Amino acid sequence: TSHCRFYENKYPEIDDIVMVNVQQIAEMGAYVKLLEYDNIEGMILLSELSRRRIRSIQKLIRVGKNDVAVVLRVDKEKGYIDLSKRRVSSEDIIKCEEKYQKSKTVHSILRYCAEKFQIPLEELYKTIAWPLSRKFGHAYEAFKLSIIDETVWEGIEPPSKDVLDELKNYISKRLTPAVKIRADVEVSCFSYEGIDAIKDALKSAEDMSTEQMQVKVKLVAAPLYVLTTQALDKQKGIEQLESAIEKITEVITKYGGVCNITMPPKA
Amino acid sequence: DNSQVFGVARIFASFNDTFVHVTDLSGRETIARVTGGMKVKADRDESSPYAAMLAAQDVAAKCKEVGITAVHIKIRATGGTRSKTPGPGGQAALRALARSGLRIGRIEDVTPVPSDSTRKKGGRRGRRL
Amino acid sequence: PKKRASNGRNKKGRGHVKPVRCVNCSRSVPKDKAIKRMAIRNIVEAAAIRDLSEASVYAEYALPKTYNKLHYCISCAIHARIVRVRSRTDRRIRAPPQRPRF
Amino acid sequence: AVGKNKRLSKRVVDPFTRKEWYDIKAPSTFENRNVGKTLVNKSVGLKNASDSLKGRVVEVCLADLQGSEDHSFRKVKLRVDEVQGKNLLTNFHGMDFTTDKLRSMVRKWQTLIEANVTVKTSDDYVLRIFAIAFTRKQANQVKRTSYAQSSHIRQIRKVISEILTREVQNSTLAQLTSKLIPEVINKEIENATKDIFPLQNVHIRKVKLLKQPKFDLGSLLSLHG
Amino acid sequence: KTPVTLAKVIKVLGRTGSRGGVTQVRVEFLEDTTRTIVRNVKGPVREGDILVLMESEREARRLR
RNA sequence: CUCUAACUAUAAAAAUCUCUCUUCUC
Ligand SMILES: [Mg+2]
Ligand SMILES: [Mg+2]
Ligand SMILES: [Mg+2]
Ligand SMILES: [Mg+2]
Ligand SMILES: [Zn+2]
Repeated sequence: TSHCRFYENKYPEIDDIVMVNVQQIAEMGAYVKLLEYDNIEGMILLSELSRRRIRSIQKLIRVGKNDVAVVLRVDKEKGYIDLSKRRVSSEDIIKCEEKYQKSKTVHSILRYCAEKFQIPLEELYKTIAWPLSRKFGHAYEAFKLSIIDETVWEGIEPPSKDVLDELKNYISKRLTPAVKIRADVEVSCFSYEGIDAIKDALKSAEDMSTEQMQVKVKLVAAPLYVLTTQALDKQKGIEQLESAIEKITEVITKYGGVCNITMPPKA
Repeated sequence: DNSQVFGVARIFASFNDTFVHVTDLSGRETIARVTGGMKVKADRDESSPYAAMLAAQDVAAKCKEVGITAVHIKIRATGGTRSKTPGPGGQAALRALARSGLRIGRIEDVTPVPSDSTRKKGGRRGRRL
Repeated sequence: PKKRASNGRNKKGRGHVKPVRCVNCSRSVPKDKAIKRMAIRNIVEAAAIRDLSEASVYAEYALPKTYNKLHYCISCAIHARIVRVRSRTDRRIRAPPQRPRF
Repeated sequence: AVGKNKRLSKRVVDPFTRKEWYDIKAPSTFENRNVGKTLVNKSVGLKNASDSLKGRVVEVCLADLQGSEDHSFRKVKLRVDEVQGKNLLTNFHGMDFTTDKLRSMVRKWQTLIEANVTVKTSDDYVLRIFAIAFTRKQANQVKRTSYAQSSHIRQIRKVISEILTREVQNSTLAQLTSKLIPEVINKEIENATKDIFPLQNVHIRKVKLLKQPKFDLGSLLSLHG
Repeated sequence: KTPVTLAKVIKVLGRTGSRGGVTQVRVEFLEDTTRTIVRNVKGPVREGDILVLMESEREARRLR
């Protein structure tokens, strides 16, 4: 029971960019289904099909696959779509490819949710997806902040709480990303004692490791020491590793040696 | 003189993507620049007469909205060094502006004709389509 | 073999003539081998005069005409049907096509 | 209709409810002093509109200005000079033909003569004027062309230059326009040239205003009520 | 705004088109006896039929 | 045996080609 379109209104809009699964081709193109809005079909017309000249009709369509699309005039009376494929900007295709995949994942999760709860998708998107899209602009960003922050479900009225529990479990299992921020610090020392200073630096860099983020400067060479961190929020590893670099500098400036940075902390 | 507040439509009709652009008598104040490529999708048909009717009808609607009732016409080809000949579409735009309510008078052509200068683009042997 | 006794140029006693660009393909051609048509037309087509006639201020307006010559390279003149590929004994007839309507 | 890239490198309003209307007045020289309307952005201090209006020029046919149709091919450009509030004046800025009449006169088998001259008015209005004449086929001519000699052309150009210089240097530009509208200089040129060569369709063209002394408030007031 | 108009053909202006399967005719509107317009037609017509035009003023020309 | 008025509006791409040449006298 797959239904319940991705965005606010059932019908396409003015100059909107979508994507289409194609099934059938009669004479003037293909009146074929959508999977960005409900499940309605639309005309792709041959004069407005491809950039090159239309040499073949079978190759460029690829029945049963995903394709770019733009709607010109929406038949907001009965459910018809006039649709285009040629006039989508090269930068526009890829950004819609995002929007489309963005929309698809939320449905992929809430499908599993409905099929396991046998509640029609319409009610689930009504109760959950639409308030999330209203609050955060995208249900995908709402899901990501749900992984981080629990307060995303406050102000929402699920049809049942077990839906929330299983959705949270499935999102923590499937939508799990902890980005590895890594850096390299070059020891350019020529000084008196360097290995004791390095041990002190490693201890002072490793005792700082928190419960959630643990920093281990691993060895791959003498000058080049590698700093690996698991940034849970993609914004704390930077400050951790900057503090680490400051502490390395505090170490090196007085024993006699010198060190330099080769790569700073990067995601 | 029954208070026909006047305008100048100034259709510029090229061999592609004609223009309709109604402005005041001095020409300083624009009203509904809206053009030929505004309302057609092919980008090949921008010169087509249908583009002319569509552009003309919407600019006439804006003309009634603002208040202009009577219009003088400045028909202009590309002119200059290019082809001196009015665009295929613009004539249809003239017809539409005649039709849709607007009163018309004082038809003029203002195609810029040069006095033989600015060597025309194309080389000696010219376009060799 | 000399195709045309008049050499197909119409210069005949001038040395050299200034060139003029073709109107379609912009090929420069001597201003005499520069097949040329008086494109005189009413600014509005006769098919649409009536709409103008009964929906216009200035009762009995002039309805002016637009004037311009057209200069073609002979390639365009032949392809765009301005000039036909006539027969031999019919080449030496220079009178225009019998005043199209009279 | 789309195919956009929007290389940009909604606070929308109704830009025409925020606008005023103003009247146009022609000088006392012509018959119908009223010209028409003009839309203007609303006059606010710090860019008062009356600053913007002074300098506007409007191209108007002489047929409307005179009612008659024989002035159809003429064309006068009037410059906005004085603003009175909801109503503004105009002074003469230039004269010209409709291109279509010019082309209708320009025919084959009759050479055209042009006379160009820069002349200073009686008051200060530094002008440039042009004159166009065509040889006239005689009343009995079987000769298929009506060409004029080069010497005849030189003499005719000199005559027309002298007549134009006289007419402009006589009177002020207000009186000059009052001479222009009856096109009396045309009959004068034909008078002084009909002995040399017939010269059909003599016409004074492209009266171009180049310089103006300061403002001349009083005369402008005299030209409008 | 459904201006479905009717025009009785008053004269047939030959047959055009690369296929040759289209016919251009002069049609005079059933109402407004004044106006006539030239338009294309697909399928056989003879002097007196009533073309059902959605659109009125799109006067097409000879077609290649 | 009296005369000089009409008019429109197309172009994408297409390379190459192995033989075998043979009488007119009544
Ligand atoms: Mg070719
Ligand atoms: Mg010699
Ligand atoms: Mg020739
Ligand atoms: Mg090979
Ligand atoms: Zn050419």
